[PDB]
Amino acid sequence: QLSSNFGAISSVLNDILSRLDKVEAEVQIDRLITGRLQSLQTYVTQQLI
Amino acid sequence: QLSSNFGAISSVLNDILSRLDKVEAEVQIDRLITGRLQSLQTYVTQQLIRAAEIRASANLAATKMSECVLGQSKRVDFCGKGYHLMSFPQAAPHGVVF
Amino acid sequence: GIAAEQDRNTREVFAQVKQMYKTPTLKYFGGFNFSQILPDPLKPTKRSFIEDLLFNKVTLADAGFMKQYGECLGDINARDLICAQKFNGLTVLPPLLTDDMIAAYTAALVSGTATAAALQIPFAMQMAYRFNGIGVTQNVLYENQKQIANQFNKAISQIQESLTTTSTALGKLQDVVNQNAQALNTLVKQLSSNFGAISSVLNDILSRLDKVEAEVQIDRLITGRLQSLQTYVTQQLIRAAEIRASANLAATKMSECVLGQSKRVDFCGKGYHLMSFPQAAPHGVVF
Amino acid sequence: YTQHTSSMRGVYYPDEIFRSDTLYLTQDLFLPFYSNVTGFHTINHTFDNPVIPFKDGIYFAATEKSNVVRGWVFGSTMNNKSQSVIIINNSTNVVIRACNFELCDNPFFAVTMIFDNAFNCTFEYISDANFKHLREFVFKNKDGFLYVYKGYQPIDVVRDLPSGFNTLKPIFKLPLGINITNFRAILTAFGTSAAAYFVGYLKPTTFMLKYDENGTITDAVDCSQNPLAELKCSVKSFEIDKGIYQTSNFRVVPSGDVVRFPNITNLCPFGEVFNATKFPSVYAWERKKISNCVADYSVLYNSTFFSTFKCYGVSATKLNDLCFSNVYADSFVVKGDDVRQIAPGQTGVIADYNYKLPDDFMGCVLAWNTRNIDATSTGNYNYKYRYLRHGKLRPFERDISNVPFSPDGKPCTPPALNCYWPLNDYGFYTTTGIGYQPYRVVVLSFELLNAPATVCGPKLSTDLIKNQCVNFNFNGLTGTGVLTPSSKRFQPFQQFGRDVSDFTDSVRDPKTSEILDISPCSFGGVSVITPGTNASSEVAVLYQDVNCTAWRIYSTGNNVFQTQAGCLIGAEHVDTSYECDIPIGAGICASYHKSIVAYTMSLGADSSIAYSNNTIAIPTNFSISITTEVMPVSMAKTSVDCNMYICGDSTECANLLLQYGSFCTQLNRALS
Amino acid sequence: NAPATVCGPKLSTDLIKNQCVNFNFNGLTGTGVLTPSSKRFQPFQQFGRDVSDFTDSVRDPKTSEILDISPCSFGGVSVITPGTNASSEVAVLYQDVN
Amino acid sequence: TTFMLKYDENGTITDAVDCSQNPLAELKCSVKSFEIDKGIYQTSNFRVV
Amino acid sequence: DYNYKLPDDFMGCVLAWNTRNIDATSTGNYNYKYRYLRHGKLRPFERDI
Ligand SMILES: *[C@@H]1O[C@H](CO)[C@@H](O[C@@H]2O[C@H](CO)[C@@H](O)[C@H](O)[C@H]2NC(C)=O)[C@H](O)[C@H]1NC(C)=O
Ligand SMILES: *[C@@H]1O[C@H](CO)[C@@H](O[C@@H]2O[C@H](CO)[C@@H](O)[C@H](O)[C@H]2NC(C)=O)[C@H](O)[C@H]1NC(C)=O
Ligand SMILES: CCCCC/C=C\C/C=C\CCCCCCCC(=O)O
Ligand SMILES: *[C@@H]1O[C@H](CO)[C@@H](O)[C@H](O)[C@H]1NC(C)=O
Ligand SMILES: *[C@@H]1O[C@H](CO)[C@@H](O)[C@H](O)[C@H]1NC(C)=O
Ligand SMILES: *[C@@H]1O[C@H](CO)[C@@H](O)[C@H](O)[C@H]1NC(C)=O
Ligand SMILES: *[C@@H]1O[C@H](CO)[C@@H](O)[C@H](O)[C@H]1NC(C)=O
Ligand SMILES: *[C@@H]1O[C@H](CO)[C@@H](O)[C@H](O)[C@H]1NC(C)=O
Ligand SMILES: *[C@@H]1O[C@H](CO)[C@@H](O)[C@H](O)[C@H]1NC(C)=O
Ligand SMILES: *[C@@H]1O[C@H](CO)[C@@H](O)[C@H](O)[C@H]1NC(C)=O
Ligand SMILES: *[C@@H]1O[C@H](CO)[C@@H](O)[C@H](O)[C@H]1NC(C)=O
Ligand SMILES: *[C@@H]1O[C@H](CO)[C@@H](O)[C@H](O)[C@H]1NC(C)=O
Ligand SMILES: *[C@@H]1O[C@H](CO)[C@@H](O)[C@H](O)[C@H]1NC(C)=O
Ligand SMILES: *[C@@H]1O[C@H](CO)[C@@H](O)[C@H](O)[C@H]1NC(C)=O
Repeated sequence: QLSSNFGAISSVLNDILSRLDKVEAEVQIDRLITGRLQSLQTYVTQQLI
Repeated sequence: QLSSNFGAISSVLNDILSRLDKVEAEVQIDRLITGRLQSLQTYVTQQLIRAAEIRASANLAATKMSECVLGQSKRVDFCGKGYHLMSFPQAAPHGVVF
Repeated sequence: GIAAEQDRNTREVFAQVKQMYKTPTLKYFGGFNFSQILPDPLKPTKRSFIEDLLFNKVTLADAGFMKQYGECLGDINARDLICAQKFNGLTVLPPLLTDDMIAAYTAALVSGTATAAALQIPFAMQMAYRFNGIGVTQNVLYENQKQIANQFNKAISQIQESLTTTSTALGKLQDVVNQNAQALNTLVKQLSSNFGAISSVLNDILSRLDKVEAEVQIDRLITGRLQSLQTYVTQQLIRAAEIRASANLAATKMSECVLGQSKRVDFCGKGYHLMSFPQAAPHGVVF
Repeated sequence: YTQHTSSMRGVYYPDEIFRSDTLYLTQDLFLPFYSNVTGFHTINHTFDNPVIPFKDGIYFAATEKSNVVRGWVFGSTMNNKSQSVIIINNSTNVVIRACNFELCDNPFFAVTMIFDNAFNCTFEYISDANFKHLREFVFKNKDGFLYVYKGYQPIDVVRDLPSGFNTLKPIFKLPLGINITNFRAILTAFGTSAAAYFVGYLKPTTFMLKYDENGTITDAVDCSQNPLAELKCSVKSFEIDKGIYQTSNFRVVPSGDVVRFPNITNLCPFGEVFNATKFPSVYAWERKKISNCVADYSVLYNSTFFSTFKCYGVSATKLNDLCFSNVYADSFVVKGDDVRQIAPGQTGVIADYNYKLPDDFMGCVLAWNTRNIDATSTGNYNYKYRYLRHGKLRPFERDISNVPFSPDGKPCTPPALNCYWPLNDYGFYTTTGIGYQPYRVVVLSFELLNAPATVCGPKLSTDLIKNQCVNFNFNGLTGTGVLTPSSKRFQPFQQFGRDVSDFTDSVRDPKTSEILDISPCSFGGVSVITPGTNASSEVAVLYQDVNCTAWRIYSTGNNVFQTQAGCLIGAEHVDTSYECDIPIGAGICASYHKSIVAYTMSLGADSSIAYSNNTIAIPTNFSISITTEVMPVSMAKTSVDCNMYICGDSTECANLLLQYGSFCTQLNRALS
Repeated sequence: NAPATVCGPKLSTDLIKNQCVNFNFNGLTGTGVLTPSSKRFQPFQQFGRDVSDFTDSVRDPKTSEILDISPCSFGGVSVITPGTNASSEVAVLYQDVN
Repeated sequence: TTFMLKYDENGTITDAVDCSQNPLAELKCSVKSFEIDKGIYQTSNFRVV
Repeated sequence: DYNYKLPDDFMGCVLAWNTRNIDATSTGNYNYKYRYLRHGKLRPFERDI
């Protein structure tokens, strides 16, 4: 699930940081942070059940 | 829940696609995808918890079939209040009656 | 749904006895001293002496479920955790059954055990009947009645001292209290987190941004804060299912260990089971 | 000026969409249920026609016969100094005109005297050529449009507004664009006949509307009428079962306003900054501090105009309500084509080597053309910029060196190979193109709502109100809460306090430097006890955090007493115990015996067992008993097609789902 | 959102009923099956929507007839296989077909 | 169309699956495997273009 | 602030073109006016004459 875009232009962090500046990268990286956090929470909930 | 906006301009996909081009539309459609996927995930989580409760009830129903219906039980209050003699099962919708 | 289930759990454990029995006024049956497990008429307290020790061992977050507006305002200096939860919309509801009512149920259960449809029988002929279920002969108890009673009275005492000191036995009851408090305090701390927005303070955003720009940032905060509530609810549902299983097993032991003699191995104690007595504890029960 | 009640009047169709057999919830300007409405009666005895305020829209109804009421006039000053709009039915057709009217004190029709003259006209519309009539209208003025709704009902009521429910329909949408705050009625005289009309005011509210199977609105529920009404809107149903329900916490609305700004009296030096005789070169840019002053900048509307204006960390419509700290101004000159480089994230000679903004910049950028002063017909060469450098500049740094440049270090003497002077001249001319014409630029920077401030916009302060819920504005920070004195101690460089939640719970008063605490106004849990709507409409309300022997309760009808669960209002207290029909809590229960009654719960039947050391009881009889036990075994099996729930039959949306990851495989594995 | 009298340059066609098609009614596009309806629109109404906010009714601009709109995809499907190793053939079960 | 490509150990594409060919092909693409175990599986709802 | 204001949620388009040839004269044209003094600000799509 680390290969999935979450509304960002790219799923690879290094690609985004290579060609975007700090402000424009901060928009895209936030989209990836929210999506990957959601993946972790789903895994934990399944483990509890 | 399909009628709720998730930060987008509209909840109707045909309305967005009619008056917004590909780049502008992609911004709104992604917002709706995130919200609608979240709705599905919440439904699945509730179903799993509900199924766990039913499974526990099913296991107890199988135990009483073996001990109350196919034999005489000495456990107090397991197969009724008084002193148990025998039991008869009867089928019901999504359940069983003893 | 969870709140309604909590009342149902308590009812199925303690409300098995249909008819309430008055507390005997002698507390000494055939050499067995039943004082310390029944209410003391001389002492005002409605609960027993053993139940007094259990309630002291468990620290409780809140005594009364009422917190007036004036009190939180008058004590702004202290960073009270309960006032903080209340000011963000989190509430705790009181249980249906009062602590005194539960103590009444356990008092009747012990009284019925010690005097018995009732079918009353002396506490001596009853213990002789129990020895038959074990496999021993009745004459064994009559010939050795005095020492058996002495061993019973000393055993009751050995339990009294253990609770007087600090014991880990009530650790499980303590755990339930701490889990509930931590979850509520985690929600209050999660209001400080930015969810991709410029700031986590709504008053700051509305002060310096117009309506159209404000909606962009406010939408982010709403999405993140709804997820916090959903995660808390899902955790509560999983905890409730665990408590329910524990409640179901407790009710089984009440029927089989307290209202009869159980021949199941290790179900009502390690040795050969004779009888059991229940005692009320905070959010639990002790056998 | 008699007072009446509008039971359920004033519902209208919200939008143009068609709905059927549904319940729809919307927020808009509605007339609340059971709201006060004034009565105006026109008869030969009395002829009522005063000026009533508009106040965000009105509800207007007329119970009359023989066509007494004819129309209205809407305006602001109601004289020939402002625009007014007249809607009248002159017995031949409906005429709408909005002009500068010379309004008459007594406007009426004769069985006409409305205005004297009319000029500076904008809109005009003409239509094709025991009371027994009720006519209802709703008026609202939004975005320059005057909306009109209409309904009709036959009545027989003698002299009062009938109760009931009726839905209005839109008939007009007038593009008038006039400022409306007053209106007056136009009534005909015969003396006068028997007629009357009523007026009510609209407020924002959330309504739940019921559409029948033909698309008609047959009923509605106002969510703010009472606790039972709020429960219906949350459950989204017109019926409620028996039991106890948890509603929202106890709410309080502010009843005041507090504005606190520091003492300033001097206008900011707009003239000395924007109109200074000399500005420096871009490479040697200068910086200046702004002392305590008032930032009005509306005086600039007379003289100074800017071709560029862009604010970054604040909205342009909020500048007049804020206070600013650590204000600095930068001045320099560039050519027209270089202005675009004065912005965060830009590249070029100006951004690289002369002047750079930070990525997280806060402030505004201003520029205006100055060719008439900074350019000469012979040519002006006093302005310079740097175009050679080793490396790029950091934000808000300057370099004023003039050391000769040679690529890759290796210092050089000016007259040598690969040796250059790092500065160039602009050379502004009178006849050159605008792309090469000079421009003056001013950059302002500051922080907001974090530290003491000495520069503020034009606003008027007020006295402090303590121990009361109010709207407050402290140096630009606004909110709602209660103010009380604090024992906290602030250091001189501290202005605001915050808690772990990051809520702002403390502030130093600017004028008096007194520390104050800020707390919310809503607090306390509530719940509603009902026996079921089908059984009754009366309910009892439990307050968990009130001690009713300044009570925080919505209303005290009767039967107020204190229980172990809280303050209960609306239930009779009985001494006998019963089987706890409805569980309230803390050993208290409620039932419907016809009023709601609250009683202590019984534990069970009581008896005494006699103990004897020589007696025993043995049964001599027996009976056979049969009992039933019910248990769930299985539940329904379901499946989901995620591509149909999401994106429906849309193709491009389906393509976006594929690019989104679409973790639908694990959803189906769980369900299977 | 409402009746419109100002329109872009575009050629109209004939109504096609009881068949899945791509439609465009006064600028609103989509896919579905068009059938006559019994709903009665008031004069100021042009579109209709259901609880999910899906667009399910429309008045024809030319003939003023009320038409119902429904999607094209419907029905459950499952696939039975004996394992790709054993065989490549399969059977298909249609739940909603008689 | 949507295709599922198979890369071998040298980086060469040796096989493929067309998810629109038939119900069995669609099942392979959803689970992302060239092998299927015996049983009955739920697939997408009947589609009309 | 004082002459012409658009609403926040505005739907439409804005057009402008240069008409110096017709609206300007060598002597100077003084037929066009604008307000620069007012008590308060205008509401969207409202005029003051
Ligand atoms: C601050 O001044 C120092 C002193 O020259 C600069 O350091 C030089 O930077 C250039 C450009 O990268 C190098 O070619 C030199 O070798 C550096 N000299 C030394 C002694 O380190 C530094 O770049 C200046 N800072 C900025 C932001 O321009
Ligand atoms: C609509 O007109 C009214 C009356 O002309 C305006 O109310 C005046 O507002 C000014 C500025 O605040 C006050 O000084 C006057 O005292 C007000 N008049 C009265 C009678 O109270 C109102 O501001 C206008 N609305 C708009 C949007 O311009
Ligand atoms: C020397 C005074 C400098 C101004 C004081 C500093 C900050 C004031 C607060 C916000 C900036 C006001 C913008 C003024 C320009 C208005 C432009 C216009 O007319 O549209
Ligand atoms: C029973 O126990 C109590 C408490 O230890 C004691 O006070 C009492 O004396 C005992 N009974 C008798 C008969 O001594
Ligand atoms: C309004 O009427 C008065 C009274 O005749 C007149 O003096 C004044 O000039 C009028 N105003 C305008 C703007 O015409
Ligand atoms: C009503 O007004 C219209 C339009 O001004 C006019 O033509 C007509 O004669 C008027 N009728 C009466 C009765 O005044
Ligand atoms: C308003 O009327 C006056 C004469 O009374 C005239 O001079 C002026 O031009 C008019 N203004 C408008 C905007 O019509
Ligand atoms: C809907 O309209 C039909 C036809 O006029 C009528 O028979 C029916 O009563 C109407 N429904 C309601 C609820 O009035
Ligand atoms: C506006 O500027 C003009 C021209 O300098 C001047 O006559 C007038 O008094 C100014 N108005 C104000 C309010 O300063
Ligand atoms: C501002 O004015 C008030 C009263 O006019 C005064 O008490 C206060 O001290 C003043 N502020 C300062 C900083 O002196
Ligand atoms: C309510 O007030 C009364 C009288 O002041 C007091 O006796 C009682 O204890 C109070 N109840 C609570 C819960 O504080
Ligand atoms: C039990 O009582 C009933 C009551 O009449 C009687 O008919 C029956 O014979 C009794 N049973 C025995 C075993 O005596
Ligand atoms: C549009 O034209 C068609 C055929 O020319 C006609 O049948 C239809 O009635 C016209 N539209 C209206 C609204 O009359
Ligand atoms: C990969 O390349 C090597 C090099 O010749 C070859 O031996 C091997 O067979 C290749 N792999 C396959 C699957 O053919």
